[PDB]
Amino acid sequence: SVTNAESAANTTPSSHRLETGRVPALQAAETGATSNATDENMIETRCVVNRNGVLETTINHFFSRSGLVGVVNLTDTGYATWDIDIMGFVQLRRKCEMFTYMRFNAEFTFVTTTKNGEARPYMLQYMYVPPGAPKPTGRDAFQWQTATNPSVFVKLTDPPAQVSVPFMSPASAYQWFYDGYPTFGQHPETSNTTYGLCPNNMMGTFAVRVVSREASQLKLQTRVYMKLKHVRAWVPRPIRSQPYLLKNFPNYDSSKITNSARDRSSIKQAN
Amino acid sequence: SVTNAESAANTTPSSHRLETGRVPALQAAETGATSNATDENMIETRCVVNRNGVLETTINHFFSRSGLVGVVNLTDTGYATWDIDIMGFVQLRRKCEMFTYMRFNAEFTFVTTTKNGEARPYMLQYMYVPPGAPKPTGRDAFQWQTATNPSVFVKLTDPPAQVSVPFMSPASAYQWFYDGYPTFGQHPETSNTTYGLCPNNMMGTFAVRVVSREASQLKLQTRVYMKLKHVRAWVPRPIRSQPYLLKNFPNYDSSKITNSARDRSSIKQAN
Amino acid sequence: SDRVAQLTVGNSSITTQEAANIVLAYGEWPEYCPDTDATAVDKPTRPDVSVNRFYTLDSKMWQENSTGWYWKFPDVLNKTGVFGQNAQFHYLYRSGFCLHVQCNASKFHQGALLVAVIPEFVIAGRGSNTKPNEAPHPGFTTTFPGTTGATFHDPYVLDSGVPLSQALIYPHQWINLRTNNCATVIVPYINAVPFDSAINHSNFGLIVIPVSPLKYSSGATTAIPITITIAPLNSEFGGLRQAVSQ
Amino acid sequence: NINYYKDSYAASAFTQDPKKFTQPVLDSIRELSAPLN
Amino acid sequence: NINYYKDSYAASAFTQDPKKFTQPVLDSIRELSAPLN
Amino acid sequence: GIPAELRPGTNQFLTTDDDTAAPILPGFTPTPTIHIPGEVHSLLELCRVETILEVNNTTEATGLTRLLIPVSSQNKADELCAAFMVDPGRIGPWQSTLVGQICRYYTQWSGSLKVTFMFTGSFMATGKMLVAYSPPGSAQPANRETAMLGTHVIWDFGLQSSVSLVIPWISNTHFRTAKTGGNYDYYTAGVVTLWYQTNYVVPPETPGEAYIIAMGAAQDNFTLKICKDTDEVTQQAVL
Amino acid sequence: GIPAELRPGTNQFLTTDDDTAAPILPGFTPTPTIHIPGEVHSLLELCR
Ligand SMILES: CCCCCCCCCCCCC/C=C/[C@H](O)[C@H](N)CO
Ligand SMILES: CCCCCCCCCCCCC/C=C/[C@H](O)[C@H](N)CO
Repeated sequence: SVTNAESAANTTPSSHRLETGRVPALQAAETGATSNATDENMIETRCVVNRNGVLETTINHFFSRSGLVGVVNLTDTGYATWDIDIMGFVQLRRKCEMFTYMRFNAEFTFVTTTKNGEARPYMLQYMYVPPGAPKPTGRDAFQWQTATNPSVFVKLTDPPAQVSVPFMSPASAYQWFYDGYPTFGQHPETSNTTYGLCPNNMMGTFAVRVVSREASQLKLQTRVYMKLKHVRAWVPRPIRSQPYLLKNFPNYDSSKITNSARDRSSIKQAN
Repeated sequence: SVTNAESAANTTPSSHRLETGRVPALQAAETGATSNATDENMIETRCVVNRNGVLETTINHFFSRSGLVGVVNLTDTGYATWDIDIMGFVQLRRKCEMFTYMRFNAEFTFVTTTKNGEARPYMLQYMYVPPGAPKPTGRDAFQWQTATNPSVFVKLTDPPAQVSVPFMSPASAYQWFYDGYPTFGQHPETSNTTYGLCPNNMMGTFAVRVVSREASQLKLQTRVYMKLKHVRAWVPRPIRSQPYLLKNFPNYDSSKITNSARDRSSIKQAN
Repeated sequence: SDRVAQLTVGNSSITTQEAANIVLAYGEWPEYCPDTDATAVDKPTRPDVSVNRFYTLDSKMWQENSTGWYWKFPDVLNKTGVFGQNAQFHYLYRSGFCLHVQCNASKFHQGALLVAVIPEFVIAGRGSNTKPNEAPHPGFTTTFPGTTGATFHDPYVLDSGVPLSQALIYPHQWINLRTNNCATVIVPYINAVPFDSAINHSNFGLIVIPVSPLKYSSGATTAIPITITIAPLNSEFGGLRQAVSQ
Repeated sequence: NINYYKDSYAASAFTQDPKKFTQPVLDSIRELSAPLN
Repeated sequence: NINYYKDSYAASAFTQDPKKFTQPVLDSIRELSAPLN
Repeated sequence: GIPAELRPGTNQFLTTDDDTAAPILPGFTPTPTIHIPGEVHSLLELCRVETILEVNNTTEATGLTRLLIPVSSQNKADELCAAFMVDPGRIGPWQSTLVGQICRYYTQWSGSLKVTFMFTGSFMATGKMLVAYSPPGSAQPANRETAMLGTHVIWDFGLQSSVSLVIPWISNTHFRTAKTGGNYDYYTAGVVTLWYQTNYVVPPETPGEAYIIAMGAAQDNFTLKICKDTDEVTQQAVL
Repeated sequence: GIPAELRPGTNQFLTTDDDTAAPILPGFTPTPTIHIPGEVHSLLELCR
């Protein structure tokens, strides 16, 4: 059944049991079910009214923090593109890969800095290119006319830009693990370069340029932070314990497998 | 009849037909009417409640995006004029020429940049000159006193200027295609330079200067973006498939006519 | 009860025994101008009999290597009868039309004709010239053909840079020589102004275009005539002054 | 939809009728019936 | 919870059910009773 | 005054933003509107109009004869006549139409399609045809018994000869991106083929070759979303 | 307009802040949700 909760659970007073047939201690872990032995049936306990707040452990409060999704280099080609995938950095990727399916909105923030670090009063255009839209081929091409694409003009001396992005998938949810092939036909035995590529997660390209007709002489890094909101999760799975190697693939190392618990002297010494 | 719609159409269950006289498949395209054969009379189908939103395909949502209408060069004469016509660029002109008549408001935006690209803290005056009003003849003439013309003072370090323009035509709608002559009399056979010029679309001049008494030494480009709003359309027509050659005329090339479908190997090979 | 038809207007009639349905352009019937949309002060005239009847233009030849024909309809009836006289003497004009196109053939011929109207059908000038003060523009007899019509040069782009495949968005019919021998299209007054002059401005234009060429076997009649009979339904004229031709 | 100006064109902004483009014919044709007799 | 936009995804943002992860068994097992007979 | 803070998004000019602007002409009232026939309210009204498909877009083809599918008498039975892909946002016969040029302004389309075949030929020439739509999977079928396993319609040449094959919505996902090729072969819609049921019979003194006009349109299930740009227009300098 | 003053905290991008942002796609409606078994609501369901 579904139960609500404003705080954690309370405890009721308990006494000593002296009788046969009533065994709350013997469980069965072979049945695939968690043990349910509570405190009131194990040890003599007192009554407490536990008013500790459990509100900040939900999915919304756990995921609604701006992490880091992507750094885009513009060491000025005149423009810089960036395929939108949130698996570049291993800080938010782990939290996202704690679950199998997620459906959420996004809130991008763009923090742009210079070579050493600075804010020169120039102009920057960020443009979103959906899958199929023409990607700009130059710093003054016509793809920057953005008659239908969402674009953002901001200065380096402005506060960091911020937009809100809806759920833009053709499926009903984003899946971080896809057990299958996007295409058909005969698949090779040597190198499956398309195994585990969900086409419902490719969202497009993010381009950035400096609005000019000449060529401004500066190199700059633009950082894209995402804050998830209105998030829903499905099918939780374990958290990764091995170091990451690739972006779109869960590759690990065959040799040199890191243990998930550090070594001690012996099993009979808890120190 | 007029029908409302919150989403797309639904489908009802269908069974097999075995009878004569009821033929929903044979149409008559000679009658100038579109076929009306639906799915429920063609193949056995199931029932679905289609809740896909059709809201973002209307005229208002299709035209209310800021495109590009005109770039004005001020490579400082001291001032720069620009005849107001939205047929300069082939991105918004195509969407506007999808229809015969359109009645709408405008929302101009002025984005001004420097030679390479910059924002020097100077002052700029944009002035609208209606048909008949005196056009400025210098950078310090009296036409810039704007006792009755709408003018805008903005700095280069300010956000881009924005105004809202009403329906300023003497007719009831803007027509993008005009089959006739504005004047009377004998018309020539050699060169009709006035064929297809609707006088109800000439709206005036847009002038721009730098507010000064000396001569500031900078060259600058000002871009005029238009966002249509409160738009109504009449008499839809096909979309142009040939490249554009002129602004006020639908000229194309006699030789080298581009086909509207790329070539393949044969008609019997769909690949 | 669907293929035989008769249309009587004024003192003229048109009978047909095989035909398609009667099309009505944009679902609107041509009627007189109301007192809300009107702006001119002087009272218009309404002959309603002498000007609302069937005027027949000359016949165009239907051969194997044809390209098409186009007319400007408020300009074809400027020399014919009381309608032409009223359109010359008066200054403002408003009416709807009804266009019938007859092209009959036997049961051994084959072909296809696309007959459609285009409101504000602008003729383009063929030639690659991007300079505005030198580009080639069409002549007066190309823009306003008159009661003798004008043939196309590139029916693939409608002589306007617009593909004729998408010309089915307009009010249109098909003359298929095995289904019907004629086509009919009733058109209201489509314009952004209530009254307009019928001399230097043509509202729309018909276009008959051979999509599937005319083919037959040896022995059959070769030259297939094409006739168009039109009717200015609900005519209104205004601003009577001296007569001008063009 | 709040407006801060005297003029209504400075403000901020489901009807369909395909039967005038798809079937603009005088005599209405049915679905299951043949178009021409 | 005030929103200034037409779209609801641009706005600003206690259910628990552990019995589908802890004890997802068909035959319900009691607390004081032994799990298997 | 009131205390306030400025947030990210300040001093930006968003293109597709919905915001008011200060007027220029005070106390203005425009010209009164009149009634003009043929007012459109959405773009789905233009997508349900038939429009000639360019199925004969191959080489060695003239200007207009690209719009016709040739049909003639055969000698071997079961022969194939024509074939084309269904994707409207893909280069081919669905590019000369009107639903293909409107669904190229939008990224994701949905709904069922409709293809109307009209027979331009002699009145004494008869015959039959089998139009078969095949969902994704293998390539174009090689036989007619392979094509009959899909979704087909048998259409004979008679007094009407204006058949209309519906193309139902058979997809896994709700929508399909209007970008195909390579890694986007996951959004293909199938193949529409045209075979010969019996033959194109014809009496003497009658031409032995006629044409089919194929037209394409959408249905009431049609839906479009995510406005993008088209790739038919190109411009180097201002006109 | 209205008189106003700006306070400390202006022009800062707080990471864990709860604030609205301007949308990019106007009039958007996402794909309809379906029922997927095993929806989690808090992290205390995984700890037991
Ligand atoms: C330039 C201003 C607007 C910027 C628009 C960018 C937003 C479009 C992308 C939406 C991002 C959705 C969240 C991530 C999607 C998928 O899960 C990732 N590909 C994960 O691999
Ligand atoms: C300087 C600040 C105010 C600027 C005022 C400029 C607005 C006046 C022009 C109105 C533009 C109406 C939209 C376009 C009109 C016609 O359709 C074009 N000439 C198309 O050829």
